[PDB]
Amino acid sequence: KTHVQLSLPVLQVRDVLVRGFGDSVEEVLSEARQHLKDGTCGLVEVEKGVLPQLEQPYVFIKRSDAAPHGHVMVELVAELEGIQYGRSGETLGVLVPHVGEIPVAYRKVLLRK
Ligand SMILES: Cc1cc2ccccc2cc1O
Repeated sequence: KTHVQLSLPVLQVRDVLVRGFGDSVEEVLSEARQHLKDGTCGLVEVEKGVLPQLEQPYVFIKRSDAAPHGHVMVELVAELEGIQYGRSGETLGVLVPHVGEIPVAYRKVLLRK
């Protein structure tokens, strides 16, 4: 299937133990997809002061369309030193590894793989 319904744990940036997916745009998009597939991916909602507390390159989920079954359709866009790889809609948040941190909510998405 081109898309997958996921419920992502929403984490507070100060709880996150592993603050990115790796060291290159291609690596972080790769790792993000593997963590999504394995159910070990979290979401941090972007506010003032969040991104400087996480590691570049960043992996964003962005709204890909204007919401089947409660799930917003999203796709992955990476960012390194102010350059984005992909073009999409509004940021829903930044993806990070999940290693058992307690979430504040769950965000239902329909993810383009
Ligand atoms: C991102 C992503 C998620 C998946 C979930 C279930 C099965 C396959 C998947 C492949 C993917 O690239």
